Amino acid sequence: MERSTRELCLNFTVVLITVILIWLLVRSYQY
Amino acid sequence: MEAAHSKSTEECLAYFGVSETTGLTPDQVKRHLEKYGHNELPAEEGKSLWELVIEQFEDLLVRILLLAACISFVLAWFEEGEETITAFVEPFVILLILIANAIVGVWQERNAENAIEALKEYEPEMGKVYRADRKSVQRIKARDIVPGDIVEVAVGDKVPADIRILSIKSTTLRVDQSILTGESVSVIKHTEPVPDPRAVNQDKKNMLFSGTNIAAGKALGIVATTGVSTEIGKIRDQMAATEQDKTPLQQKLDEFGEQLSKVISLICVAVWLINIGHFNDPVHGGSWIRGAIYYFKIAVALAVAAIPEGLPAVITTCLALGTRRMAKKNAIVRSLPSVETLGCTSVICSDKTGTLTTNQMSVCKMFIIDKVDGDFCSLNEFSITGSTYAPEGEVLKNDKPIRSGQFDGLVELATICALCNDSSLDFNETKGVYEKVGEATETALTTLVEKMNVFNTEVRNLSKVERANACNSVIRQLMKKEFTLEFSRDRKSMSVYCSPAKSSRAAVGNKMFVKGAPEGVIDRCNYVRVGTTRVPMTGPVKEKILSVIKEWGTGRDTLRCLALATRDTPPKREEMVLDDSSRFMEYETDLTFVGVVGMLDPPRKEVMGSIQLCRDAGIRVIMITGDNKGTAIAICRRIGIFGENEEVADRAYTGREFDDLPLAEQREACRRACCFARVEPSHKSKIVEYLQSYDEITAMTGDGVNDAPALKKAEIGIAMGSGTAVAKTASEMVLADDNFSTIVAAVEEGRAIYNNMKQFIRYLISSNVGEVVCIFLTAALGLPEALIPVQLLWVNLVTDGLPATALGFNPPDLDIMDRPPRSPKEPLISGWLFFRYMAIGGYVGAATVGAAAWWFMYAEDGPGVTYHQLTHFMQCTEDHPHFEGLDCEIFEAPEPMTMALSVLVTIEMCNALNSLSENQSLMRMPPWVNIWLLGSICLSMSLHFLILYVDPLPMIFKLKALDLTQWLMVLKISLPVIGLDEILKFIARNYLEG
Amino acid sequence: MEAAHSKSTEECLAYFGVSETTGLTPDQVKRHLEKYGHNELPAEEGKSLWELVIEQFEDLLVRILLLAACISFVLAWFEEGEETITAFVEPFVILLILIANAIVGVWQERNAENAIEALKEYEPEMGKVYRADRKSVQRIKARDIVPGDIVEVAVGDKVPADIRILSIKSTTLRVDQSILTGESVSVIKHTEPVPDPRAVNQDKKNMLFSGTNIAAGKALGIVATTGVSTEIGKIRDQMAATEQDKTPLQQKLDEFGEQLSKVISLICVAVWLINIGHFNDPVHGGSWIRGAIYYFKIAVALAVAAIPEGLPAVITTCLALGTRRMAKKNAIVRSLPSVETLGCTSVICSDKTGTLTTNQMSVCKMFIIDKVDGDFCSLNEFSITGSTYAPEGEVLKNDKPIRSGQFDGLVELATICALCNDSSLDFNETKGVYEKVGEATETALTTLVEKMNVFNTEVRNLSKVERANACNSVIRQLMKKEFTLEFSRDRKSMSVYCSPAKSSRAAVGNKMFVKGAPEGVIDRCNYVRVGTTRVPMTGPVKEKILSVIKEWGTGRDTLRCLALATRDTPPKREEMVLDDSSRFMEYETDLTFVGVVGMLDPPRKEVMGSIQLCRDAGIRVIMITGDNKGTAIAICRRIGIFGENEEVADRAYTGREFDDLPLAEQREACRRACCFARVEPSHKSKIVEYLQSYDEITAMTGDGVNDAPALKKAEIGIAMGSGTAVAKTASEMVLADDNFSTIVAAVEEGRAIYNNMKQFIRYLISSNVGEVVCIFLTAALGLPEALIPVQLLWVNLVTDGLPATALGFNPPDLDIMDRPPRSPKEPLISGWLFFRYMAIGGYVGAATVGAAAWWFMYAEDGPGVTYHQLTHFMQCTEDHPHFEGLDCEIFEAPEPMTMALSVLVTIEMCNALNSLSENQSLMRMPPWVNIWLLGSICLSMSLHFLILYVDPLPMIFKLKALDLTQWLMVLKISLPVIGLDEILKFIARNYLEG
Ligand SMILES: [Mg+2]
Ligand SMILES: [Mg+2]
Ligand SMILES: [Mg+2]
Ligand SMILES: [Mg+2]
Ligand code: NA
Ligand code: NA
Repeated sequence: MERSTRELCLNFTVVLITVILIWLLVRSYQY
Repeated sequence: MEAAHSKSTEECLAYFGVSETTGLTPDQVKRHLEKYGHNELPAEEGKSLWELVIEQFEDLLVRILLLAACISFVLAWFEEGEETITAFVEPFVILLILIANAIVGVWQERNAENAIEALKEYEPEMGKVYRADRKSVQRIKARDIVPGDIVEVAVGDKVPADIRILSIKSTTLRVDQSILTGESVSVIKHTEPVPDPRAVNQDKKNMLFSGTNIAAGKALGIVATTGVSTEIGKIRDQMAATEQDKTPLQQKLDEFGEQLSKVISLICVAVWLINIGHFNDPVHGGSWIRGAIYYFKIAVALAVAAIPEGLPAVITTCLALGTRRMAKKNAIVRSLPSVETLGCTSVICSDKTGTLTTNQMSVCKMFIIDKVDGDFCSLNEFSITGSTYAPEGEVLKNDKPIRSGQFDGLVELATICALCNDSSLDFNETKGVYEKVGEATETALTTLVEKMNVFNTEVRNLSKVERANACNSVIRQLMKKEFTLEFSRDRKSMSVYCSPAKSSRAAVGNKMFVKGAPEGVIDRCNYVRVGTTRVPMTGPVKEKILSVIKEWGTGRDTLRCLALATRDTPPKREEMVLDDSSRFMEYETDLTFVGVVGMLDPPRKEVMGSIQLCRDAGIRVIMITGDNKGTAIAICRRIGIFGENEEVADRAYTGREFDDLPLAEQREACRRACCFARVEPSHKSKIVEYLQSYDEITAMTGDGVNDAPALKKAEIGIAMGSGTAVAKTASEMVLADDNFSTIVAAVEEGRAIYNNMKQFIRYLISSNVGEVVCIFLTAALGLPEALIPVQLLWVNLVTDGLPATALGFNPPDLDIMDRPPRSPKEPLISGWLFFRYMAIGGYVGAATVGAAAWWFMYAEDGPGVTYHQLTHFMQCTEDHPHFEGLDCEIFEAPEPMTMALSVLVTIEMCNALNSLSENQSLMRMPPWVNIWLLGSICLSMSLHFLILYVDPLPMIFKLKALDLTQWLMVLKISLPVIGLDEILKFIARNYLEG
Repeated sequence: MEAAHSKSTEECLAYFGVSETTGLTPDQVKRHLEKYGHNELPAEEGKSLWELVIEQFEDLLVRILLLAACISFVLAWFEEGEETITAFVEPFVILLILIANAIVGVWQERNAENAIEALKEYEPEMGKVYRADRKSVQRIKARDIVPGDIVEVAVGDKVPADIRILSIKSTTLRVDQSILTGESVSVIKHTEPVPDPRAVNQDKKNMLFSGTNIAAGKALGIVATTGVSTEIGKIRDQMAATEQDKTPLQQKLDEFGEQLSKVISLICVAVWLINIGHFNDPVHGGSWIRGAIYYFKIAVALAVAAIPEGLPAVITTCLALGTRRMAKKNAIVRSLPSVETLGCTSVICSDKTGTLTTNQMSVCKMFIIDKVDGDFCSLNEFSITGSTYAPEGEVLKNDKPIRSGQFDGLVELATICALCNDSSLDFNETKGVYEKVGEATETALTTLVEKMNVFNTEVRNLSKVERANACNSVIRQLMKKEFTLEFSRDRKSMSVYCSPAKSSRAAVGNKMFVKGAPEGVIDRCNYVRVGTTRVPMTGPVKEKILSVIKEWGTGRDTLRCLALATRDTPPKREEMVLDDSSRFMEYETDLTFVGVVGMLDPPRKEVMGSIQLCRDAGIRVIMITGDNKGTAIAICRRIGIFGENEEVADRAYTGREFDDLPLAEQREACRRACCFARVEPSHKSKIVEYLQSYDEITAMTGDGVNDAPALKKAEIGIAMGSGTAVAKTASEMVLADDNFSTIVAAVEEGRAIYNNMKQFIRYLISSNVGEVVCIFLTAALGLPEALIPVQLLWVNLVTDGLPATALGFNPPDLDIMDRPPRSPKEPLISGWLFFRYMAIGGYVGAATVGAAAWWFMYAEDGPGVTYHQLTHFMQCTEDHPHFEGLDCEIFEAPEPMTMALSVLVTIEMCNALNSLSENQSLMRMPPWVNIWLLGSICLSMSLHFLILYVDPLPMIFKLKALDLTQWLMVLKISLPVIGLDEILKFIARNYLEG
């Protein structure tokens, strides 16, 4: 079975997402 | 139902409305299934993603840091309301970095719990029920049992649900209720009703409680209650934490990690203390409030990033992954802590038949008496072709096929085989193959007769199904098997009494047929049948028979052969008492030898090499066989347990011979004994005992009920996948395929797993040491903070996020099975290992602060250039008769910080490659061996460049993108970590071999 | 050049090298043309298609919506990531939709720009230049002017480039530099050099700045700078946003949309707000947070389509396409706000000559004295044939052609005409027609002499060019025009002083020739020439003359006729002072009457009807003419300004008469006056002013310099296309053809455009109120959402995309020119109108949620069928003792959604057909009247069918293709909108007429 690849994608998106929410969140106080 | 013990057997059959012959009907099945539900416990809720993240944010330090970052932001307004942006954004950064650093943890624990759980998937609980579909027994999932259907249980079975005893098929029934009643001793049962309905469990001696074991016998019964209604199900809604023990590895790891936790904390308070003389400084609003807070944050942050967190979790994660791998290879890990032990295995006692061999029983050879004349003794040897239970083959004499029917000796021979049999053949249609119905020994016998056809009966005009027992049927047509004097180990044989079919008034026409070990059967022979005649058993005749038996049992086929005999004048049908086994040998005397069948079950192909592998691994294998001492030794030679020519007189014992030794000598025997033949069930236990008294870690095979004691006794209990449920529950591991080779694989997995755990540890511990020598080296030498809280916690989120978890996919190390078994005494982290940890750790730390100091002291093509006294960077605003064209505000340049970060991260990816093998060079174990890791290195470097080039990010992160030259410097400063560890590896490899 | 003001006249002529007689050479032309560039400003770039798209992607709402559409999806893969397909594609469709939304937006603003800039194409800036090509003046594009060439400017001209004054032809030169200098008063200019080169514009009194007007005079000069080097050019690189005003109508509309916006906001966050007790539904994964997001998406997805964004832009759309049509009908709209006014036009003051008439001047009739005997007085009346300026026609007496040279009176008559003349004729070869060279009045006179030929000179043997001035030349061969005492309105006449040719010693031979209004000319006569004789002027003679003049001026030809007289004994050549006009009448006395020329300029054919059309529109027409009172009234009667018989004693005033009224009486005179004769320039302003005092919207024609003030005062200033550029810059609209009829057409268009503006509004507002009550009705009756966001925004992209824009092609309404002028006071959206918007609006919404309700409550041939309590669909999974064979998951059926959408869309097409006329029935105004809209209907339905039938689509859109029967239900539910509006229309049309 091995959910191996799902493990690297999820840990690539959790640090992708929280960086996207940094671009976003910084600008909602910039304006 | 309710109080089914109080009711009578019929009152129960009635209540549900079913006969103990029909079983349930597909209707009632679906009805009960809906009225009652599946036979199981309620699949518990569990926990939510939301909840676990919250529970993560319950750390003092986590709270502390986050609270102090709120206060220092709330004091970013009062003294000088200047430009903030980043000073507001910091708190929101931290809590998001932390959030994502906790989410990752859930993924780990989910993954952990998952694999562990997913093992039960490999070994589901079954049951024997009678239903409407077919007439015979149907094996099903226990969860698919409806309270009401008829159940059958036998020796070694686990009770699928609460049953009311219908009919005891054996003469006595015994049950191990230990799991519930507590009582170790097996309790007897009956089929009568128990009076008091207000009675207790121990009193319900007509009931069988789900989760109990059948110690001895066979019984029929009707399901009373299932699910939570069960006497066991009503106790599993009691205790939630039915496991409170720590494997001595986690215990030592929680000890070590706790030692770091303490030191890390001290030199974490130290950082906040060696900065008191800077609480007052202007750059902190000139207040002991903001002063003691800008360093308090640094303190708590370092601590949060450097305290080795879920160190126990590393074992949990590692056991998780090992587990699934072992199961993939047909090694079902019952008990988790066992795996740790599995590595340290030093002895394996395996059974021969079925584990070392296939148990694909077939008769190869057989002889009868040809001609006897004083000293002249000729044998009629035959070979039979085809090793499958299939009645397809031929009987050859001197390499030419013959008609066995044309040999009177063979007619009797085949007669005895068909009538001394309790097993038979069955042609499967779905599979399209013939298969056994009873013991393999007896089934091989059945097949023999079907090939011989001593009566030239038809075969080709018979369906594949009728073929199955054709010639056997015929043989039974002639004689009437009256009764059987079954086998006993005390005499090593068995017999049947038979009367002719076509006989009215016969006083002398009854015959006894004997089958058993050659040894004793031959001794109870005074006549040697010659075709149809009979002569006296001379000494020479007995000699010729024996030598051929010896030949075959010692040959390169190591055959297990049986002697066949008849008694022509059997004692009176009445003089015979069919109770005491002690009188059977007395009836089975005054015999006429007929012939001998030699039969074969070949060793598994793999066994040969698997054994060799254990030799290499320094693991002693001990064979335990039911063959005689002769054949037993032969087999050991044949499979490499013994050399071709080496001496074995003191390395192979029979049960008897063992018992004849005094206790001191028996202990002595086990230190070098490799073969045991014809033993008693008790011997397994004693052998283990002795083995333990030498500090050996033992793996012991078993599959029977009387195996349980020794299995529980052993360090690694190994039950056969096809064995008793009693055996399995008492063992720490189950062989899916019953294969000895599998056990050897399992051990290799133990070693391997132990190594991967070391990989993870080295990487975490070392990276954290560096994480601390960094922030301490800057505080000590008074240097400008090379990394700020947000940067450190980010680096933390990447390191312990991608490469670390990608280490979970490290291939097995090399020397793995060329080492002696590890001692379960040796400590986890050795002194050398700790030196290794410090060296590397300390080096990354110094390499980080030196990366920052490179942009100042030795600043090439960049500002600063303050070769000296970069140390005292506080007396810049005030005491500036030392500044030369240098702005004080440069100590806040986003370049040194970007140096530090851009080196620490790179050095971690390097260190990750160092953690492929525990000792083996990257030239002997190339980096592209773990592609997962290599992919993780890419993603990590993706994130770094992005946090540096996407304009909003580098700003809030206090970072500025670096030039190609400075990147080359990063490499020129990181890459020597590979070389350092490489040196250390070469020292650990060539100077400290083990 | 540089600082040409500091340089002398020659220093400039030199610097470029050109004589102020030669002008520039084709070589020098091409050269400077490349060395300097075309005389104009650098065409601005503006922005790019994509660059503006992004700008639209900046809304609070577009952000918020396009955010919580990805927040929702991230909480979809990572919280409970089940089967998604549509869940991922939704956000990636919202943006795709929004992209195609802006594309329409930008397209419309492009089209709005195009029409606007395309107006300057109609009225190109010209210049008068002297060059090498020809000897006379050359009229060219101002852009084709190279700094260096010689420029001539005159009264009423725009200065084409920055010019250095060479030579002032008139006696003084006045210039209106208001536009740059800010000084309102006209400044005098000179040809001398201004000292300081570092001086200011206001001081450069020898310069003429491009963009300025010649207030009075004529001058010659040389171009210094052009393009961006200009003193105006360097200022046009200053302000880009010069639209710092908005019509009181735009505001009245932005105010209304702002109100709706506010209400659309309230009943939008009330939709989400009232939906809290549904945040925890199982289909929401039971999440306060997931529920908030989902309903929060609906709220904002409303706003984005519900709030009317481009209302202020719709006004502009209209004006754009209105202006364009107007210009196509020869009415160039200088001022954009003006169009809105143009509708409300209540009064038009038009000049007669050239605007009401063709100004195709020609002499029809003429008389001279036949015989006088005391009380007997006979006239010699003649008619001339041919109304063209062509010298081709014949002089009849009593319908019989005669030889005019045979009548002495006529000889002198023609002499006076040829010598009291400053104009002449010219035969054009290209056109092959004769054309005037000077004032029409005078040229018509030249034509008369050419037709008469009082000397029987040759004609036929002369080229078509020599014929032009033949006889005229002859008459000049006889007399020598010494000087002329030019015309002054204070005496209504003019004269020349002539000496004979071959005659030196003739102190008694010189004559004075007078021509002017019969009135005063006749009164300064004491003799009446009879052929070659003279007699005294008696009372009866004067009476015969005057009666004939009256007859002609009042007849069905309304001739404007002049009297021709001579002074036989003129005062001495020296006794006369030629400076003061006051002394001229004194000279022109003691005269001999010769004869009278009666001349015609016919009224334009269309004028007649146009006036009628004005009567119908409730718009009053005021004729201003230079004729005497009598003829003026005559003309008015003749063109229908007055009734054939009606009394007009108080509706016609002369300049004089008006001035003799006191101020209060004057104001009174304007309220009913319709004819003004012989007025001063000032009377235009005063008239306007009084008309303003009655709240009239006045249109005022003008063409001369002294017209500017009144043109600026009037609400609609209308300059003639053939007039001074000063009049044009002062006015709001230019008559390409100078046709009075064109003005009327311009007003009609004004009314029409207001209507189309009404159309657009109704449709937009209404459809939107619908789009809201739809989503509020389903949220208030708690129904299963009739529409989802992706559906809504799709409908929005179509509705405000194809039908809405196609309405811009609506033909003009019907009662358009039969009502009285709209008051600029009455509001845009009236009470009745609002009620009309709500009705249709609130209806389509009801019909959309009903369309879904029908698939449930009244569900025919379809599932649901839940007659009641479809309301509480949330308590279906939980409280299901009410369900009867109904799967709860039906509330997410792809059918009720396909109803709502498939209904809303069809009702919008219907509503668009309601928006063909503001009040007129589809039977009075057939739907096949706007083919473009009809075409938009097809395409809109083409997209709808396709989004239901091409498999990828209906899936992503939560839609299933419906059956022909259910389509009939759609119709049976949409089409009653047609009827509803039709009802309301019939109400306004028959009950609230106006
Ligand atoms: Mg760490
Ligand atoms: Mg066995
Ligand atoms: Mg809309
Ligand atoms: Mg005029
Ligand atoms: Na054990
Ligand atoms: Na005006």
